[PDB]
Amino acid sequence: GKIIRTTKKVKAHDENGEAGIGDRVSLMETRPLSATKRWRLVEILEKA
Amino acid sequence: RGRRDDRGGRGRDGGDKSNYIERVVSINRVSKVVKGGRRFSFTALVIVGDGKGMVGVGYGKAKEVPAAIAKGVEEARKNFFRVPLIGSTITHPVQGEAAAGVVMLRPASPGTGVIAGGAARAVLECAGVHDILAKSLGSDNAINVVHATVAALKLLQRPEEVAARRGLPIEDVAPAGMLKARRESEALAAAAAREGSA
Amino acid sequence: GSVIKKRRKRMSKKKHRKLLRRTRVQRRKLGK
Amino acid sequence: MTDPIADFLTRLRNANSAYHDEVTLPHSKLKANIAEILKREGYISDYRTEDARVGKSLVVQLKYGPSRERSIAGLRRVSKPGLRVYAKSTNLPRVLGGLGVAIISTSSGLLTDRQAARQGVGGEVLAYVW
Amino acid sequence: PTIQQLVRKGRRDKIAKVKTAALKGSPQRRGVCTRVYTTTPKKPNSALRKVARVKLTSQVEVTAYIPGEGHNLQEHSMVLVRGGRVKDLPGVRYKIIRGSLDTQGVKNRKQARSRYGAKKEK
RNA sequence: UCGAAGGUGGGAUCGGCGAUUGGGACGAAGUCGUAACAAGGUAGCCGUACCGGAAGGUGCGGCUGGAUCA
RNA sequence: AUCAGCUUGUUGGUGGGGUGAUGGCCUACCAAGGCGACGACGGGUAGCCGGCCUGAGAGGGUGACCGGCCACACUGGGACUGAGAUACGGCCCAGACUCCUACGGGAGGCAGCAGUGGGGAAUAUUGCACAAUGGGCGCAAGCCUGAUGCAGCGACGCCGCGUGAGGGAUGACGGCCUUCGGGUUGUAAACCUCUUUCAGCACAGACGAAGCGCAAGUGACGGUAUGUGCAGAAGAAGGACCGGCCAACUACGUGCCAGCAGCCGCGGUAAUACGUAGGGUCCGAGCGUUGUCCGGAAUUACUGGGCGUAAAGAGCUCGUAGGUGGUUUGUCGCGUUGUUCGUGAAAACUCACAGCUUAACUGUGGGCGUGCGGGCGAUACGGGCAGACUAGAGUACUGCAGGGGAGACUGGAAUUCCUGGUGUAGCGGUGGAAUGCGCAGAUAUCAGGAGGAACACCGGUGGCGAAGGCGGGUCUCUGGGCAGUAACUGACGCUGAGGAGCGAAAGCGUGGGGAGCGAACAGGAUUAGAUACCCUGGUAGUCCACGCCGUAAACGGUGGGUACUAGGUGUGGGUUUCCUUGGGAUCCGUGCCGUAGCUAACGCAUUAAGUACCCCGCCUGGGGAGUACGGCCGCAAGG
Repeated sequence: GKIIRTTKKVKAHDENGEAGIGDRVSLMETRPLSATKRWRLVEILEKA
Repeated sequence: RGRRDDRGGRGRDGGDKSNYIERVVSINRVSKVVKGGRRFSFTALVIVGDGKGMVGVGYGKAKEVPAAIAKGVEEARKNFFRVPLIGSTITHPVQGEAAAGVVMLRPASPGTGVIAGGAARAVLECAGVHDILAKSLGSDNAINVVHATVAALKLLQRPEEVAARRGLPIEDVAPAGMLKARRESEALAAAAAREGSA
Repeated sequence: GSVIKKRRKRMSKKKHRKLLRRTRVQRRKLGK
Repeated sequence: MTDPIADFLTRLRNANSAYHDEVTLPHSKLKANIAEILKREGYISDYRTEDARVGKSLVVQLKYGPSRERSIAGLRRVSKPGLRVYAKSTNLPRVLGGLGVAIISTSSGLLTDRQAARQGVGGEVLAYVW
Repeated sequence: PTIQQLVRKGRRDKIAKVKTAALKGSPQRRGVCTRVYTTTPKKPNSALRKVARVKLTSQVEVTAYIPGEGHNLQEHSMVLVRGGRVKDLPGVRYKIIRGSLDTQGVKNRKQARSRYGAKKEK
């Protein structure tokens, strides 16, 4: 019953390089764009 | 405990009032080393009670077995103990502990039967219960499970007592199914009681 | 508690120490 | 200081076990709601909130019987940090066959088990007292 | 204990504790018997116990006990060894079936009758 | 171009057997002593070092799970 | 993790290529990442699931039948054909094997249904039909179908029925006990009526087919099921157990034998425990044994355990990830919760009902499907974000106590040796002695000198340090604690897997030093014998400098933090109100006694082993064994 905090190192696709390290980005599932790049991000919220 | 069936032309067997229910749980000869050998004595853990739900616990020490049983009868006679019920059940799930004796005494729907091990089965078969559901956790003994069961029955209380402690009008203390069981058990008390008057 | 447990344990320990005295040499060379 | 409410109910078990007349506490919102529930079920007599060193304080007088005997026959924190126990509506866990009560902090505030049953909402437990 | 310590690692059962190493999880194994010598038990129980060590088909070397009054089996008999327990001789935990492939049932056995393999009187 | 099997090569790793040898468990009963339990006849035990046919003995520091009370 | 790093089409980009389709799927170039203590890469085992078994449930075990997916078809590669391919009864190649050959070369592939050999404790007939249902081709008739439908075989399982019923004695024959009266078998039997299911022999004989068919017929099962008849108690009971748990006891026979036993344990000439008999008990076409699993086992404890002494608190700290978080306003709706939609195939499971003479069995209708996804709602609590606060935490200021640590310089008493006096035959040692030092001038005493180590008294249940540990003095450098004010910061806290550091004594390396004590080592004595105690001598060591090592009864046998819970009396540090040093109150420390509560007991008891919360360590019967194997650290001993 312990509410475990778990992490998930997904991989994601920026065409325009809008995100940087530390950001609060969104995600959305896509077609398999390469070998485990299955997410693209729209409407990045906060930059660093 | 042998050779009890007997017919005597003497004064009296002194059979009289208080035909209670009496159960002898265990007897283990207790030895004591003294200079030049062993002195054997006897311990009888005596349960007495009536089918209302009053229980005794007696502990007899004597160097004869019916003497120890009779002393346990007189000691539980000296020390009775009131157990509160609902119908012929128990009120609510308890756990009793006598220093290693754990016993869980949980109620059940009627018809189920007294399900307990032999010491707790003795203390509950003498008492006024017919359908509860217990278990003896730990200590694997007779004396500690009898005494733990009686401590467990000391952790019992009436629904009404709880209402009184909190200054609340019942209804407001119980839930409703158990109040309906109060109506059922007092109703059969009325039926067998008014059949008892005629 | 009792000292008997302690002494059984220590008997084992002693015996082992001796066994490493006598095999000291042998373990070095058979190992090397 | 790791759990606030465990120190609250802990102080009520100690002050209840040692025959005390009142008890003093650091006032907070959740302790005020629990004190209001134990008011409304009659396990404690009444509480008053003082101003003190820096903050407000909670002074609870405990309700005793016809002699020195106690109304709160126990406390037990169940929704403790580390195993916070959650409860759907099917079962607001019944306590002591129903004779005890279960302080359950649903989305409507803080309720008891019975109020969580009739009003049709669950979502926590907290400590349950008998 | 401190439930996150059980989320990390903890609370596994101990060990399967397998009773018999005959093999395969098989109830009885036929076997070639060798050297049927008779032994001496522990100190409160003094007698001569009629054991025979048997090479089970399962390639292992065990030592089984022969229950009953006497043994028809000599060297190189095909005895059908089941698993049992004899406390009394240390290391012998298998019992040879009496009334089997080679070793005949116990003769004039009239009361025990399923063990010891005695067929019914005509 | 790729490519299964085959060949050569030097390794990983899991085992089986091995003369001889170390210890271990059980046996009754044998030999040798008597280390421990009573201040067990030098209080015992821990660590470590050294020595001794064996239990063990001694040193250095520690400990009461030590005793009687100068 | 006794497997910690692996990866170079490997990670991403662009241009091509390929595909039914996205894509390092592929390729050329460019960039250099990516994955890992939420266990990467390796090793071991394993088809997965609806389910089944067990269980109060939570869970544990399992994946047989039936059903759903997956993988393979002698071993290993490959494509082709096609809407679609692991292509079981296709192709091509290479292997291993079986077989035919006129020696040139061919042929095979039961993990389809039967069946044979082998392996094994063990698992069935080389059956009959496409009548029914499914499938294929065909306009249809129809043809094919070892799918299926049925039959055979095995008490292999589950359920039902039978082996008779009613009468029948102060209780026969026989048996075995006996207190020699009798008692049991036993209303049981013989006998006397009665009834015959099921097997037996007769004659009749299905439903499954609102089917197919343009033919007139058609049921494999089948002359089966099932009816109605006939004869007559007529053909039909066994297995385990009777010391204790655990329903059920007596005699005879062997008397530590032969044997028994699930554990405890029974056998040494009076066994209710061995073997046989009577008798009883429990089951019954079965009843015992062995194996495998769940249960009881709260005995891996989420529900539901523990750690002073029973197994169990790392020697002690600091700190990375992690876990956990005081007061209060707002916002988000990730946790939580409410509701509705979708879904969780069928079967099973549970409830009701219907069908088969009943039941097992089968069917119909609910529930179950404890879950997951979508929409809408709630905002107490947890969390996120944005803020605010001063009680926790830390800092400043004023003091105060202290064998806290390191370096340097120095002090005296005592022991030993040295030189010189004075001076003689013993000194030393012991339970009692003897080796020993002496008579060459010892021990004794006086004066002087060397040198080393340890610090009498103060000094103890006392101080300080995280723990080891720390006491001659002084000086120099430095660490922590406590109180008071509240000036500042504003939750910066707690714990801490791995990790680094400190860590008595003994021991180790290199170089010094070496008075006393002193393992080993001698002699003496004691003793049966001392490789021991006791005595005389005595080397490494003990000391210092620089490093190793990492262990202890490193013990309060008690991990760290926090809040609370009657007191009484000592002593250590400091603030203040009152008498005026005495008491009071307060914060921090350390002891002795004591309630409540707790504990198996002893004990603990505001310095908890009490009441609760947070994090870590650790335990799962005793030996084997803190040992082997492997790795890591170490100069080695070893850890």
